[PDB]
Amino acid sequence: TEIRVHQGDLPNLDNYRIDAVAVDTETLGLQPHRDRLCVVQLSSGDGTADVIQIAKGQKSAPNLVRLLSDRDITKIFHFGRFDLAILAHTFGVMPDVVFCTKIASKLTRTYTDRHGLKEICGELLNVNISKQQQSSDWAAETLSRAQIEYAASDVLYLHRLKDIFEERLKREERESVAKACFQFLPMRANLDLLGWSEIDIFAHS
Amino acid sequence: TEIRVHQGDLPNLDNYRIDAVAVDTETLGLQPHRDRLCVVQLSSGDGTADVIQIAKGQKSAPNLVRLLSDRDITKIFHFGRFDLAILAHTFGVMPDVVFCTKIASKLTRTYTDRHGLKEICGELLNVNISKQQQSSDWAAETLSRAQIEYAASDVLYLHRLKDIFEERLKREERESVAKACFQFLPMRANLDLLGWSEIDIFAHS
Amino acid sequence: TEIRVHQGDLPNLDNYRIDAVAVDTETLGLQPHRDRLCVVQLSSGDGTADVIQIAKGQKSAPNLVRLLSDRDITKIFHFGRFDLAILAHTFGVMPDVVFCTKIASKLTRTYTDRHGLKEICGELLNVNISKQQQSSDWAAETLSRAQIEYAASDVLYLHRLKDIFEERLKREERESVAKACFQFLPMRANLDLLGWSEIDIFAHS
Amino acid sequence: TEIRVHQGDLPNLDNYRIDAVAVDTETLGLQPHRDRLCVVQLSSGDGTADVIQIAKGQKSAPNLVRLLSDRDITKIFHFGRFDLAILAHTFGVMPDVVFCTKIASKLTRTYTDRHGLKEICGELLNVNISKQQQSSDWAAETLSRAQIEYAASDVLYLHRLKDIFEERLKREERESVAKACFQFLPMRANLDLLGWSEIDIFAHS
Amino acid sequence: TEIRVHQGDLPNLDNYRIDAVAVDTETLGLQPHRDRLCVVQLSSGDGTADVIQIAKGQKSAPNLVRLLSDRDITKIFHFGRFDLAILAHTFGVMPDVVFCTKIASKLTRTYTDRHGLKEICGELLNVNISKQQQSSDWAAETLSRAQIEYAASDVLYLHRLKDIFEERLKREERESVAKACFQFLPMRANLDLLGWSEIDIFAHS
Amino acid sequence: TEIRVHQGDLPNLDNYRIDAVAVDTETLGLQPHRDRLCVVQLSSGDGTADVIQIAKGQKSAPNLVRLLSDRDITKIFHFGRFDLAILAHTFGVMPDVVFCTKIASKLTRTYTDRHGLKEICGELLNVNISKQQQSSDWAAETLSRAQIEYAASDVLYLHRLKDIFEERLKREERESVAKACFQFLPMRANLDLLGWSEIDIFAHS
Amino acid sequence: TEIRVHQGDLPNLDNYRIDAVAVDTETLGLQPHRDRLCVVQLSSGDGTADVIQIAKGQKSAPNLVRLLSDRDITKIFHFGRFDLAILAHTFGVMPDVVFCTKIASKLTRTYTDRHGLKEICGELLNVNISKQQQSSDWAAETLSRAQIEYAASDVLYLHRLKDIFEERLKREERESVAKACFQFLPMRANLDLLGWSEIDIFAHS
Amino acid sequence: TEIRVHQGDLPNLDNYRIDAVAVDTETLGLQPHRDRLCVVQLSSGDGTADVIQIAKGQKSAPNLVRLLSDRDITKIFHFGRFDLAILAHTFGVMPDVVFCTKIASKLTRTYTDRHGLKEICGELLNVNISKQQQSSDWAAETLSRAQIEYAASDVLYLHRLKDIFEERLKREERESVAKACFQFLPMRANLDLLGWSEIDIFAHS
Repeated sequence: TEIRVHQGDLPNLDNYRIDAVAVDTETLGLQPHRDRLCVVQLSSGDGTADVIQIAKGQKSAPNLVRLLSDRDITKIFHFGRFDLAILAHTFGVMPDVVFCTKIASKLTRTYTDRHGLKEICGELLNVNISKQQQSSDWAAETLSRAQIEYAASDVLYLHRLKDIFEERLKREERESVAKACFQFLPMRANLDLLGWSEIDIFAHS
Repeated sequence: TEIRVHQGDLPNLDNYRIDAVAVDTETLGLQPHRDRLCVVQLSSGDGTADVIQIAKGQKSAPNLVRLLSDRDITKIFHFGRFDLAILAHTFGVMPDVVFCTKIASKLTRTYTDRHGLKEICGELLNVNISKQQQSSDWAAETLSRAQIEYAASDVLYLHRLKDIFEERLKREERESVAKACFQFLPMRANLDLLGWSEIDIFAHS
Repeated sequence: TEIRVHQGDLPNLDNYRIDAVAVDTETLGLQPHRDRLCVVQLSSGDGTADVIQIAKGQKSAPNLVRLLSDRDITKIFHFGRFDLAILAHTFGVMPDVVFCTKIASKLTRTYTDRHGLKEICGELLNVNISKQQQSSDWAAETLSRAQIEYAASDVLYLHRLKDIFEERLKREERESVAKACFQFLPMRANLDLLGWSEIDIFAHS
Repeated sequence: TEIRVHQGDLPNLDNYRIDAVAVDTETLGLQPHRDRLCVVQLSSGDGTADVIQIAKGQKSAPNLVRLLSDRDITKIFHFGRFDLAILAHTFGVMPDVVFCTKIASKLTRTYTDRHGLKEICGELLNVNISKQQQSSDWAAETLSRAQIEYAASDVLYLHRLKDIFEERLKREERESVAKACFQFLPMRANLDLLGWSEIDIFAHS
Repeated sequence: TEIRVHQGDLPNLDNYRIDAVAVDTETLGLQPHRDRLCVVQLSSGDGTADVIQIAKGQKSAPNLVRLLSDRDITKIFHFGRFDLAILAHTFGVMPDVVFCTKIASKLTRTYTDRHGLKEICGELLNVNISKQQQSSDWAAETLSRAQIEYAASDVLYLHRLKDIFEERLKREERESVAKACFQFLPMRANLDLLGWSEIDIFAHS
Repeated sequence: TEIRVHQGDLPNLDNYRIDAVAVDTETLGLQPHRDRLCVVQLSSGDGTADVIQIAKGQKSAPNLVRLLSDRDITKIFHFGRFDLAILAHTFGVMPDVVFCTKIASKLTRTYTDRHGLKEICGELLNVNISKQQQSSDWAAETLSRAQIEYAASDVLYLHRLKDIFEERLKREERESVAKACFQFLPMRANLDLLGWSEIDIFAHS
Repeated sequence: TEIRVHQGDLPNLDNYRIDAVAVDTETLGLQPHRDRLCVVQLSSGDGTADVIQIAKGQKSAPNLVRLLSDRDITKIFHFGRFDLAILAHTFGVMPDVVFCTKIASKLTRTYTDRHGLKEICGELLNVNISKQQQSSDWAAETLSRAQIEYAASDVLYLHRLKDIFEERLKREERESVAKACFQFLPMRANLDLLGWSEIDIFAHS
Repeated sequence: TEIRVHQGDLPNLDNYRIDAVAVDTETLGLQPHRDRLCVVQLSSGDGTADVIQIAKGQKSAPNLVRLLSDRDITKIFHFGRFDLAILAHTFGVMPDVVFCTKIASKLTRTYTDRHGLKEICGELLNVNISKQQQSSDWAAETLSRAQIEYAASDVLYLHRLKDIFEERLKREERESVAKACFQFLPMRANLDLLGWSEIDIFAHS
């Protein structure tokens, strides 16, 4: 698999004149106010991925942010609630046309309680993603080959999953439910940034 | 307080040519598939309320449902997640222009964890609502005077609360957050009806 | 209220030529193998009750047991699961025609989670039963007047509750459900005696 | 093992002129109101099984339902509480002559807390059933061979288990307990359908 | 009530030529290695009590310790597990002839789960002990009158309770059980001092 | 009690040429990044208090901050962990000479688990502080008299408590422990601001 | 390993003229009132064991009970709390000279929380006992060879463990603690039989 | 790896004229008042370690304690909270210049919740430490070779970890936070010895 690694930003958008882009991030942790964005991964849905190393304190990534802002391109995430939050916190732009494979899984794979990406990829595509056990320093100046391949594996399959989940949503007649959930997801991420990250805002208590 | 009690439906909408109506319901319990709708309460925001007794098996209430469907009239609820669900389950129409005082409380009264209607009314209006201790059979053919007065007390103050909460949302710059939450709330209620009532669809686990 | 106190057994069944008898017990505790039966209370549903003091080691009560065995007389309990167990353990006869006001409450009073006798009597009859706070030695040779009146208060109202609950079960169309639950209740009590008292035999886990 | 796969219904009952039939189901999930019935499995207790694919929205299966309604044929389930519920919800007929291997296990295998079918089959028959790890889409138009073999494995052994459990129940003198539990089990399933699925109706709290 | 307050020790044992003495302590807290003994209370079972203030660092109290060591005198405690530990830690002598009203309560008052001294005194003697709400500095050089009266109230009734509990233990045939528990109690307290205070040494896990 | 209310800052430090000042704050909630500082209260330890209303977005309070920065003046807090965090977040200055009455209580009042200010004031001074039940909008442009008196009551007694706690710490020989805890407390508050507010940094897990 | 299997009782005590005998039991479960004794295992501490099959309803085993009653022979158990209870319930004789390897482990192996027999044997003797995974019907008329070998493995090592634990108890100066615990253990088992099996009789709550 | 084993103390400090020494301990358990110190391990950071066996009741180790007291030498621990406590309890000297790799991990490895030494060594150095499964008697007169090698493995890598953690702390600008935590750590250990081992002294509750 060809994986192109960049520092700071894409050189151009020549590879991303497409209707949907798979997006994932890596960070120093789960708390956007403390743990900085370190890597952004992109895929056109083909056998190739782009891995963009983000520098400490970097405030701008014009080509990437241009992609994130383009309303004609659906951004595909797995658990986009986090990625949307960290992207908006880092670059100041909240994507508003999104698809999340975890929400889709929760709306269609009702026969299981395991909705992680590994199980979804195994069941839906019979593709085995091997997830590294040890954790690592994603802020390292030079990423290892194993890190680069792991980071790319998280975006290589989101297009195929989106196609299958759209088929399942049509079959079970939940398309409008999913559309409304995806439409609200950016606001849920913003609520996380504003300080309600531990609160289900719709719960009775 | 004048409380007009009706069977089945409003006689007409002469008292409800207004921009916002306060709405509440009473039922036989928390599970819409098992526990039928028994009472609907309405208020124009003046010192009067309408209390509509709903018959067992009643499928239609044309004047009430006409009010619920009118997109030019905001329906004010406290914890509308439930009322929207039971109304849609009973009459087949989901309101789509709503305001919920509990979400507004969670977005503005950040200095407390008590968001029930009694505490909100006490703090914001210095009005003491006394909530009956014993529970009762809301399906009784004839409601008692105490029941009627209790049922009316749940709608008499929602307009004043909405005004105050709108002031607080403007002050703390959370108007667009609240608008998005209210816009999603009917879908959250529909999700409850479809079988996800115990699931936070946006949670990681 | 006339309360007749007896030692060991009823003198005869002259007061119990009726279709249903209210029954309750008092013991030294919740574990029938350790905590002996001390008092049995009976009512014809009129303003009078019979309170029968049971001696330590007593194995027989022929008139009482004759009443308990009579299939033409429904025995009314509140939470009969316990009373049936202790009666069968003490006298060797398991009643098989029973009505339980707690099961009926759980099948009809779906708008509350409080199913104790005090709350039921308060809501359904507006009768205030005052339940003694201190506990006492029901094995005392001579019961106090306060003890006798408290013991009688537990049977004085079960007939009126049964009538109301039967009305509610008919209204909500749950008569056959209740009948099947009451038909199984003696076996549930026997299961308690055999060693499954802490196990829901129908649960998945 | 010969496994015959059918769409909608058995062609006839020529293979089921027997005293007991093993029954299992597969669905889209644990909630009968949301998750439709997808597969029904049957066995005569011989080395063969029938696997019936049920179509979306299918309301009738006359030969299967005729079998389910025949009071002279005992239906053997493992955890029939669920299967009875989904069968009654889908086809409108509640079987009333049943045997459940999980209740029997809880009444006889008192030396363990593991009552799943795999452990029971391993202990009682020394037969290793391998249970697929990944979950799958039982609503797929064409089931895979692995799915068909897995589905059949759930009914192939219930007759042998019933014979052994009947021996154990006789040995430990619990036959009447089991008979009463099996007699009540269809009502427990109906209670699940009516809205008490999360409630132990016999518990004190 | 006459309460004699002493510093360090009894002047003599003229008032304690008796078969049983009621004993209680007060300390700076629940951890004997950190929280020093501040007060010791004694009663002959008559209407009078002795309250002995213990100085910081005091290692000896010859008359008191002589009383504690006398095998012909039963020491009555309520929850002696603690008092025995703190007494042995402070003065180096573990009493070995003891009676504990809490163990006796747990062995006889099987109809309740509330075994504190206030509830026991209320039920068994109809005597109301009022327990101060605020806590206080028992190490103060001069105890207040309210403190002295509260401290005395903890020993004034233990003789009457012991008499009643002995009657109950005889009635329910648990005398040898209680005797063995009381015989082991000093070792349980020693185990607490040695480092097993949070461990039930007889539990499976 | 004279309570002087100011907007933004003290006019001068003429009343605060002293060795120790009692400090408390009020905010819109428990999360400094979301919930702004609304009120600061100060006391010289005399019968008077200063209540300073802080404006939204206010970044500077030179006289107050001069007081907070003066190393010759001990700042007395109750649960200073929070107040230090919100003060440093709002004005950018972390006090480094502090005394906390809650840590002192935990180090000396070892005979209780209730360390709130109300219980401490009740026990140590026999002064009854009445804490308002309803919560309120501390960001209101004009505070009510009840709010002002409540806010002042939180600082009026900290000097007397500090004197008593210093006596207790000397008596129990814990002065160096307390000094080290107070010396570390500002870093604990900074850790809260940096993102470890839910983590005990010294715990094993 | 020679394992002699008997029905009902030892033929004689020719092999048990010794100072200590290792004892274990097997039953149908953890509840002595429901789950009958099925097997008793004995060892002289040599490489041989005796396995005695106990018949249903058997009330007497004179040679075995003679051994159990002999005060000159210490009975070694692992978790004797259970075995003592089931032996006394079945044959009516409570041994009163016992040693328990689990209590000894809890008193000496303070560096671990795993006190099961497998871990103890592994650590102290470097002997690997393999514990069967599947459970089985110990009431079977004929035990399998695997069952017999497993049952014997539970007694073959208790003598060696007792020797090591006695060395450890002497080294850490806990001999009198252990002696008192072992002296109380039969009463703890009796308390289990009387109805306090779920209660720590010495706990504060 | 050369591991030198000593009884009681180092012969001299010829190998420890260095700026930092890695320190670890082994004991009989987690409670310093009950469980004695058995082994002390030291390393200069080279490929060699010193393992010092401590005798029961040993009160002095002049060369070791001289090393522990030398303010010019940083003592490196992993979870020094425990080691500092046991060292101070045993020899009476509390080190006051320390570095803890667990606190450093919690301050830098924010992308994981696993902070044990094995995971840290695996991630940061790609060195596999194999941790024995069975526990053992560290008080044995003669330690086994496996024990000696295991004990040495706990100190061989702390220097390399300290270097990496110092790099990470500089990179993420947390040096002053770590310095303050390390400065407070000896007082936290002393608090453990004084009786607050189960209390987070800085928590609100």
